[PDB]
Amino acid sequence: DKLIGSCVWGAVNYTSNCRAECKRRGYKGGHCGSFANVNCWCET
Repeated sequence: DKLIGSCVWGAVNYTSNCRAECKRRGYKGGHCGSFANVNCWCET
């Protein structure tokens, strides 16, 4: 899994869509999780 940012509103790396953004950047996909869906990890 590749961390590219955070799927939480407020962080200086908020992903518009965790799965979509990661897919665009040549990734299998992406899932939002960690502590209360804060970190966005791209499927890899």
